Amino acid sequence: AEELRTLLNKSNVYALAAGSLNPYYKRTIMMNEYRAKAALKKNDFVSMADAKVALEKIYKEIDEIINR
Amino acid sequence: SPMYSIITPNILRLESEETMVLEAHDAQGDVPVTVTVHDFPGKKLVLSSEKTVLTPATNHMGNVTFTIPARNKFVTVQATFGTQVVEKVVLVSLQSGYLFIQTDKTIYTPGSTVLYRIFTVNHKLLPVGRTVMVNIENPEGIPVKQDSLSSQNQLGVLPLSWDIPELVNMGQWKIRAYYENSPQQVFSTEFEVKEYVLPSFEVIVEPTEKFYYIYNEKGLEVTITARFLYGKKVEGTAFVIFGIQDGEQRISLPESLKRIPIEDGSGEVVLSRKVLLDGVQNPRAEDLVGKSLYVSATVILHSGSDMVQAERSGIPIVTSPYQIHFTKTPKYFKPGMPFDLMVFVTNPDGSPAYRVPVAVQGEDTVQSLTQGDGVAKLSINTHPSQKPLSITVRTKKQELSEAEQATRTMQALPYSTVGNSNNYLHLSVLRTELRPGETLNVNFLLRMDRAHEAKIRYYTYLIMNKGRLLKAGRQVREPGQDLVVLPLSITTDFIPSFRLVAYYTLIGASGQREVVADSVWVDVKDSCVGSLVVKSGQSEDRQPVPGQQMTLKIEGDHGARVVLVAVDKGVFVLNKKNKLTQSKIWDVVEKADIGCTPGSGKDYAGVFSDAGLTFTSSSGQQTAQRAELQCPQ
Amino acid sequence: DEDIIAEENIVSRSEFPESWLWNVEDLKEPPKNGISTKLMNIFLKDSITTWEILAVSMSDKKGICVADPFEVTVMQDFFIDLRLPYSVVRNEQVEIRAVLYNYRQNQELKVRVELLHNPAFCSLATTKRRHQQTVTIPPKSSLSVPYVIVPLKTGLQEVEVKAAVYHHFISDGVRKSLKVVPE
Amino acid sequence: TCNKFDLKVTIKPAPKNTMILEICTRYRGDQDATMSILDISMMTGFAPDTDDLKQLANGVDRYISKYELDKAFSDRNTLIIYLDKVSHSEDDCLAFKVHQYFNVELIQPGAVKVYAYYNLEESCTRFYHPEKEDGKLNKLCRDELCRCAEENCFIQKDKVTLEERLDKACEPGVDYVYKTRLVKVQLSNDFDEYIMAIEQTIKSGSDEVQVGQQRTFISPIKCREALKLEEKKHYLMWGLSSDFWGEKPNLSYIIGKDTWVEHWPEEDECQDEENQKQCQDLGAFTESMVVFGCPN
Repeated sequence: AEELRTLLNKSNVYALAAGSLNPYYKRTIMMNEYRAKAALKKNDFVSMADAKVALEKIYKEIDEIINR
Repeated sequence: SPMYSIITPNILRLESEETMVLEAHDAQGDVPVTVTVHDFPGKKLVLSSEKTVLTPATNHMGNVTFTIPARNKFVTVQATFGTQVVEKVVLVSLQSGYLFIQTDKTIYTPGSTVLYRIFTVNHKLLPVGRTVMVNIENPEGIPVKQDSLSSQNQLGVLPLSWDIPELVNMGQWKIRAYYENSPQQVFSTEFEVKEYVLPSFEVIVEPTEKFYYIYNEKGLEVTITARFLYGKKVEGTAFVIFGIQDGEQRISLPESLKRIPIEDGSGEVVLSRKVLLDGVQNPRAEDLVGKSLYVSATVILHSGSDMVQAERSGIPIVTSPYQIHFTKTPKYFKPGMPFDLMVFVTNPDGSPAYRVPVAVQGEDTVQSLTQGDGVAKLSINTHPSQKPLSITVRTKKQELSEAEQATRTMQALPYSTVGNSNNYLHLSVLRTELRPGETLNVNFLLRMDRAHEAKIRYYTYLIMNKGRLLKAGRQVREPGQDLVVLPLSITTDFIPSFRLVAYYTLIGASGQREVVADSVWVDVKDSCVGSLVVKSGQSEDRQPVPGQQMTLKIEGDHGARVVLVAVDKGVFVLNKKNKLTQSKIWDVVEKADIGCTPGSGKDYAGVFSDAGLTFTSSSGQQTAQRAELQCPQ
Repeated sequence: DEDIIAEENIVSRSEFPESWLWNVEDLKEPPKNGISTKLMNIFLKDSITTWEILAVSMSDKKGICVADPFEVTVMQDFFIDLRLPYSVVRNEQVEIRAVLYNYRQNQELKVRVELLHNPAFCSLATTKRRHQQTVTIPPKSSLSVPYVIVPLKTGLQEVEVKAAVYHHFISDGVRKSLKVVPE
Repeated sequence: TCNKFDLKVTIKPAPKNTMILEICTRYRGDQDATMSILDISMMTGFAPDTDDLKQLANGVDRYISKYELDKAFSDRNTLIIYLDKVSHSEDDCLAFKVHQYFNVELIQPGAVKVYAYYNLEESCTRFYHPEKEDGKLNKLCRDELCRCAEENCFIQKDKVTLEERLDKACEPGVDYVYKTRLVKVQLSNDFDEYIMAIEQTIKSGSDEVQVGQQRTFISPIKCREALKLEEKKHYLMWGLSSDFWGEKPNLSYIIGKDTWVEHWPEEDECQDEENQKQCQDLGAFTESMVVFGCPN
């Protein structure tokens, strides 16, 4: 959907914060930016939903970690 | 005649609560006791306090816990009952408690940092504030660093470290630690320094039996297991050679060396009976019994990229699958009074064997089955004999053969009575495993002539635990009752084992004062007092990943300080020695018992000393004086 | 290349302790049946192995208690094992193996693996030309990629290989260090 | 050092590409060794002649797990030959052919390693390559120090224009540009040494070298065919600051993967109607660099 492309946007904001944090995080985003980008460029429903969930999730974990 | 009697441990500890057990026998109404511990010899009054009164409401039985501050040192205890004053001289020990040391790993590289903790605790395992010396000895025994640190307000835990210089002696280092006050009592862990790199997988060799039977012609059959430290099964090729050890001498059996593939993480190999004998070739097979075997496996991944060596050692050569042990059975029997044997049946490696029937010589029915802890209890009867008792227990495992059964012999001497009064006491309890929370029936059996049995209206029982007096009470008894039963409740306070010793006293023979006593050692199922689980707190889900956050759940005792550490399981492929374990602890704790005999003694005075107690009376009956710091041997 | 992860984007794994989590927690946690329960948030080290966690408690009421180990296995469908030796001799040419593991159940992998450039080493990687093979790896199976190199200067010198798989957006890289020691 | 096992590895072509990989590791002891092994690795792109594997596979004191013998070209870049025993008298020898399927330029030397199973320490590693000496790549070692010399060499010998020159010569790394004379030439086993006088200092970075001072440039002997530098002629070159060898001002220079080579015709040579174009480009390069400097 579009709702994904919206999330992608936040990726730069999140990766910026995720630099205090284990390499894992700033690396999950990478992994899922390439996925988002390339799925949005095929309109595959499965690959986009997949990625939409991956972002939502990793951002949330990043949220939680940062709040503490 | 009132008799006043005074009981305390054989050995008294400094800066810790000991208990004195005060008694008034054949006495009327209130009696005031003032108890006192002075230096030896002379007068200093290392502790005056502690005063109490015995009442017919408490049948004249009393505590009073005292604390002694703080060549071999001795104190003089001295309790005054009214005017009559009883005094005994007890041995003292500067040993504050225990030390346990933890190293983050078992093995280290030059130029890394050894992380180690030191736990400071008293003789009852609780944390303590003290001053300790620590020493890192090199492998040739040279102290090469020492910190003198105090664990006051440290809450039992002393974190330390030491960086190994890049330039240093390879081999087994030691960390030796002792209390400032008890420099003779030292504590040690080891750790290997070595040049190495963590392998990527582990290799496991187990014989299909934890021993070799010298007439089993199939030989010694082995399985070799390989598997990357992350789960997945290993594909490769493996070299396994055997060898014989006796006792620190090893002899390889080159003719035994085999190369076998490892497929789906497994290969198989055998040391034919043939090659073993042709290999050592001592005149006869039976020569090898008592010697041990080893399998040495070396596994090469197919890439050639990684390789790993590994060993199972000390597989005993045996004529029998078992061994019998009277180390838990008292060596003194009471003529005319049943003699209980705790037969301890182990496997060849050392583990307890379970469900193993054992019987005495002939027997000829009898028989009883070994329990979980590898203990079964046979009871035979004794006569009016004073000659030594020589019992022999053979295992009666079906499916075996007279050849293969184990055997063993032991001997008890009779308990000597006061001028041959043929008065005795016999404690029996049920042999089954004991957990805290359960309750234990302690059978009090009494032997004496009906002409005098009625004078015995009570027994006194003292529970010994970790070398301190833990509980003492009175077990009543109505004339005619030969057997009475005190239902003892087992709490965590009892771990990891306790001795129960009990005594009745009367005037008898010719208006003669007689103390008659027995004792018995009972094993509690070893475990933590509190608890400590470390589980995943990541409710649900699947594997975690490099770098990821992970949640841990810690379940343990309130307000307890917990210290962690995490180790690459590859470290353990290289060295699995010298790891810290609740078991290694309790074992330390048992090896510090002031009690020496599994129960009973040569006479009343023995029963006490052997169990770790001292006994003293206004009449003069009492234990010998213990002046030795350890048990005899 | 077409449809893979760009080398510059791959942040290598680097933190491979033999031990860690050398921490200290009190259990003041409002108890609940003489049983207190803490939760603890740790960040796993990039090693792909099985951590064995050991806890030891100390209560002035209950004494000392050593727990049973708690194992934790840390894994990835796809990853590099960069098997270096403990040490090497300055100016001696040695080979190292970069072992590639593909753990997907039935789903091979087209992977490009690269030995990064170090001026502290001499390899077919120079400041302008890369050293990438492109290999295909069967499912549940591993691949060994050798690398000849020569240490130039002594000290604690570091080797790095990365790798990504095509069409999939999996990626991984390892940066271990070893000891260069004089002739 | 190969203390316990004498090892000789030989790569010669065959009688797609394919060649003969041979060897022989003698045991330096008084008797024969325990089952021993070779961790064999391949020049990039080669895979064993599966057939030649089985001739090895059934042999006496020879085995390759039916695991490896079976992988084939596919992706079998490792394989282990289990030689039951070993010699100390002469040398257990064996060989086999490799076909580097999928020809691809700039290959890697194979590293054959042998050890007695029970001891990874007492082992060894010898390399090989179709065109390299005993498998060692090309390095330049002057005493305790060293560097890499297995790249390509001097800058590329598609046109060679004038906009193109003013570019490169103003990228960051570039720390000098000189017009020079090749004074003396000293050659030796490892590194040649072209001592050159600096005739005019076009750009000037860290080196505080004047015009005429004379500095010293080095090069691996495997870099002479393609350099053909000639005493007494003139030259314009430039290099990176990362090509400085030594400590002032007895740093020599390195002709390297990013060092520029160009022959500056004499002053009266600028006349040939085939020379002029290079004689005007360069003057129209000298003139820009000296006036304007570099953009950034």
